[PDB]
Amino acid sequence: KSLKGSRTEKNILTAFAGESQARNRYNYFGGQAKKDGFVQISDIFAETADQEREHAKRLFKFLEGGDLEIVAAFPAGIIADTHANLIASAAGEHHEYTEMYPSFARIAREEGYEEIARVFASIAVAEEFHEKRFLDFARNIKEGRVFLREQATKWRCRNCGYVHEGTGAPELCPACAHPKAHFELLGINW
Amino acid sequence: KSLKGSRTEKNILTAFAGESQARNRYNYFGGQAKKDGFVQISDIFAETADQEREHAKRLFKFLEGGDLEIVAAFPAGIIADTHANLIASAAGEHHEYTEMYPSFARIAREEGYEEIARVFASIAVAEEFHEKRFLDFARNIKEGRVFLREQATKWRCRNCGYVHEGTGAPELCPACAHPKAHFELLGINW
Ligand SMILES: [Fe+2]
Ligand SMILES: [Fe+2]
Ligand SMILES: [Fe+2]
Ligand SMILES: [Fe+2]
Ligand SMILES: [Fe+2]
Ligand SMILES: [Fe+2]
Repeated sequence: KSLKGSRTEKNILTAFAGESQARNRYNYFGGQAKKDGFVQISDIFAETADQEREHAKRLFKFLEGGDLEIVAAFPAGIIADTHANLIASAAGEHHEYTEMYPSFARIAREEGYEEIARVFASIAVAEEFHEKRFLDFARNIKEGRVFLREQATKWRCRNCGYVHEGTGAPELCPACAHPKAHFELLGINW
Repeated sequence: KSLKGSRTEKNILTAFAGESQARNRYNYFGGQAKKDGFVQISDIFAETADQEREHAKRLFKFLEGGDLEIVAAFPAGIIADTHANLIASAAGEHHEYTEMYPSFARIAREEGYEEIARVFASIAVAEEFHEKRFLDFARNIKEGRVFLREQATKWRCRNCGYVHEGTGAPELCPACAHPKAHFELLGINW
């Protein structure tokens, strides 16, 4: 049925507004992460921003047109160091998957919008993993484990693919000469 | 010392030529992988192409100028199905890390170009992992394990970040509605 006049219609636009701002914030944090010498984290922020773009698109497509007024609170700033940005981002993700989306989903189910409710619940799953990544990286930074680990392991240069074996990433990639900032733990998800 | 007239100078340009063609081939294969419904593989081809761009840049920067003639054989085509493209790509990587770069490195050391020799040896390491990825993905396709596994595991939608738990990726992402093609095994390399 139509969304016109329902609380769900307002909630969808509210979610769209938040998703849109998150995309921008994450891209800015990605830029800051690059400046702070954290390439993997920078690319993660960029990827997360792209995924928020997709959450927003799905939501946007449910709308039926017209200008709708919404009342909502958003983070007024700010861009800080990468650790701080990761913490702030995780906090935003947390509110989304623990409070906002579950609430929007429940209201959607109550008003009879089952498909939309399932979408809100599904997006919440994505946001929870987004938070996990942000918290994990913040922890790595705080503990000084981004480029150094207890036992020897494999590190991959994101710039050229060079693989280094050791307790920590090298100061300079021996293949492409790019700085340590480009290294990440070698991952194999296949 | 100067590279002018050395065999290493020729080898560097030869490597640059091959690296350059590999970049194009991989980008084309990436496009084909997208058409075949393999998003993770498509992005891997694109990333690999970007890394070949960097191998080429490091090599290019060693050169001292002028037009140099080279004699070398290259793959004349072709673009086929993704499995075939992965196999062909792996074969190219194999020649590079088992024959070409080790030979270029040895000649470089013999002519007194230690830094360049180390770069050739280092690039070879990158190419070996490139091959591993290509062979692994080709095997997944051949065995029908790209989107389905024996035991239940976690699958991530590359488009929106949704996480699905089960033996296989869903036909449609419940969050962004994109097809199964966008799913990959959830990876955590940090
Ligand atoms: Fe989102
Ligand atoms: Fe998110
Ligand atoms: Fe590198
Ligand atoms: Fe290469
Ligand atoms: Fe390669
Ligand atoms: Fe999705």
